[PDB]
Amino acid sequence: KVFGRCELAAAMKRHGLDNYRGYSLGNWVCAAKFESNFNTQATNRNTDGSTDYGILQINSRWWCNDGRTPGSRNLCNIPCSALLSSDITASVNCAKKIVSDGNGMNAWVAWRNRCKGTDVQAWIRGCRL
Repeated sequence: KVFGRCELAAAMKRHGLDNYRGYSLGNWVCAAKFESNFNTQATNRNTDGSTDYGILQINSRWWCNDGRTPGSRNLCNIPCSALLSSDITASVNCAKKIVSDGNGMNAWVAWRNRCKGTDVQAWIRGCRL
């Protein structure tokens, strides 16, 4: 599923991602925009043979099981395919763990490079939330 911007905002907020670990909703929406273009089915292979999945491009190196990342972990205890669903619950729950790992949203390189230090509230402006 490809979310609309405000649609994704509302879903993230309902799942309690807004202000989670101090990161306002626009941070999460902006991360999703640049990681996936709001597309839950997004997948991308990394150099190391791991793959990133879903609206927040969660990496199989550490966080989910895809059956083909030898030596990886599965810290969210989920198949990576759960992260591609139209329902973002699994992605949100796993993102909460990732953002709590110590480096905050710097875990998402696209957040650091495209969202951090910008007017991230722009990503939720206009939305009725």
